Amino acid sequence: QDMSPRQSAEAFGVPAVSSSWVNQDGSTMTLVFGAGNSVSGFYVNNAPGFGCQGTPYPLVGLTWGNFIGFTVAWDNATANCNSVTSWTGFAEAAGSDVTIVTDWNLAYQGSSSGEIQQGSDTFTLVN
Amino acid sequence: MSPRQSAEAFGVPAVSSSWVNQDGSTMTLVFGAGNSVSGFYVNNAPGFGCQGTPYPLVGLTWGNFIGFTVAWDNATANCNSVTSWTGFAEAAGSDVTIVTDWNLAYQGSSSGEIQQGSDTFTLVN
Ligand SMILES: O=C(O)CCCC[C@@H]1SC[C@@H]2NC(=O)N[C@@H]21
Ligand SMILES: O=C(O)CCCC[C@@H]1SC[C@@H]2NC(=O)N[C@@H]21
Repeated sequence: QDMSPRQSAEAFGVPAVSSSWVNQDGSTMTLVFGAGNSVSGFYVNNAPGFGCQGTPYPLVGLTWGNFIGFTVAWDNATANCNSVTSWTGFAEAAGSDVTIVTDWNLAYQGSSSGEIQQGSDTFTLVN
Repeated sequence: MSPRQSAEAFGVPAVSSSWVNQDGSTMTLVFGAGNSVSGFYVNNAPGFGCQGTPYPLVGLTWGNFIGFTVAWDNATANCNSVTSWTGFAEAAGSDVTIVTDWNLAYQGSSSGEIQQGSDTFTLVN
């Protein structure tokens, strides 16, 4: 009874195993549903006031039904920001549209030691 | 890039380690290649579903920072929900602590909802 990649994507609300998304600040990501409830893809940060802008970072997560969680560690061949974000949220479908409402936490280096900042991102499915 | 070096940079001198949070929930973390973490999580927190049965976790680390997710589906119980934790490790002598915040996305009273909280994990060994 392992959910197929296509069954996992359809339970999320999208017709295809891969799907591309944009948030309110214009960051983009692509999500790929796999076996074992897996989520893979990449994330492109375009939000102002943050580093590691404009290049893809690996993303990994899990999904069940219309719920999802995924993490991005901010290191790639181009730039490092010494930080990690996780998003968690839920998809809503309407007509031909899909939205993911998420909250996120971002661990980063504090003064003395680590801190966790928070926020919210809403992603829309790029048709 | 090596699993042991990734584990050591997190603060733990083993690729496989076992942790417990303030509410008795447990997890095993396995550091793999390229920042990967994999393992299992057992929820023993009062006031939640899906208690006492292991769920897969996946995530990533950089240095002493970590993020990971658990989908609340397995052969024993399904809670139709997902949690992600994000936070940082701190190492005091032989003890190591992970300070995290989490979000649990679930089917709420009448629509999806996201509940927030904080877990601190200590190394069991
Ligand atoms: O500045 C950093 O430490 C790394 C980049 C973080 C970008 C954050 S992740 C949450 C939020 N949503 C985005 O689309 N970008 C920011
Ligand atoms: O009730 C559910 O929908 C699934 C179980 C949720 C358990 C949550 S996850 C965050 C918090 N920390 C724990 O150890 N357990 C609860």
